[PDB]
Amino acid sequence: KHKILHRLLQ
Amino acid sequence: IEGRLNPESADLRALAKHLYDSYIKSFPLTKAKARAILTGKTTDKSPFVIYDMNSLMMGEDKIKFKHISKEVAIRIFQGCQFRSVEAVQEITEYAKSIPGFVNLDLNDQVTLLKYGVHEIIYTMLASLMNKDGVLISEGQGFMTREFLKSLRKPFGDFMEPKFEFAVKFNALELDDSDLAIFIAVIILSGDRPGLLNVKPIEDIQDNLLQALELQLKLNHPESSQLFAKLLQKMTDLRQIVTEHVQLLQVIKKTETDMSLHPLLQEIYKDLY
Ligand SMILES: O=C(Nc1ccc(Oc2ncccn2)cc1C(=O)O)c1ccc(Cl)cc1Cl
Repeated sequence: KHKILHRLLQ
Repeated sequence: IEGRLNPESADLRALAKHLYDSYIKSFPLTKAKARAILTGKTTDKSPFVIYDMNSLMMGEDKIKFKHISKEVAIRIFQGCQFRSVEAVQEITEYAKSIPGFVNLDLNDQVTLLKYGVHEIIYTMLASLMNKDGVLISEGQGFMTREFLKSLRKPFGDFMEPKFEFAVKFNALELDDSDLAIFIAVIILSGDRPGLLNVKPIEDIQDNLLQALELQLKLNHPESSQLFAKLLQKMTDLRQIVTEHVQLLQVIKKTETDMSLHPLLQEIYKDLY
């Protein structure tokens, strides 16, 4: 999934 | 190909300039400031020096460190790591401002970051280094290449390869104007494992490679073939990261009580 990197892209 | 003024050229230059400004806005210590500190050109700062266990303590008291009892190697490891999760956030902000990047499919942006982050880290680390050591703590300490080699079995072989690269890299005498484009080139790499839609990646990239060629022509009369030495550098790096990941395997299974930061585990995840 990569939840954190995802959340960083906002 | 060639040596006439391109009619795309002002764009290229507008692009270069766009990235150079976001670069300084996302990267608090640039190469210029860093060379300044190691030049004793600016006075305000003079970094404390860490050359032995004795001066470790001394400096760990005169520098406000944002990690920090546990053992030295680890304390140092802890802090390379914190600076590291910090450079992730700064790399993400910069990425996001490369024209074209935010309209890529988000799935793919995640991949391009996961693979580029450590590559970038390593080139930004070169700015902070000579063959003697690294500026640490936003330019407030100087830590010694030899003292780092002095730490115990796993830990004192983790910076050497990055110093090994820095010496070779710094020999191109690149500056912040060259580096801001290099970095957007790195990030925007269509060779990444797992990219679902690569064409629009490759597009943005050609354009950055144009921007880069042009930039190196204007900025560097001194060397006839720097653009290519740099293209070559992009390859060395992926091999350096592989070494980094592989090592980190050892450490992970040599130190109980570890815990790598969750952001870092994520990148490390299924990585080559
Ligand atoms: O290795 C780095 N920094 C640190 C490493 C260890 C450390 O740990 C610290 N140093 C000496 C003694 C005790 N603790 C602190 C830092 C830092 O930047 O502050 C580092 C990591 C990534 C990047 Cl981009 C830059 C740096 Cl300078």
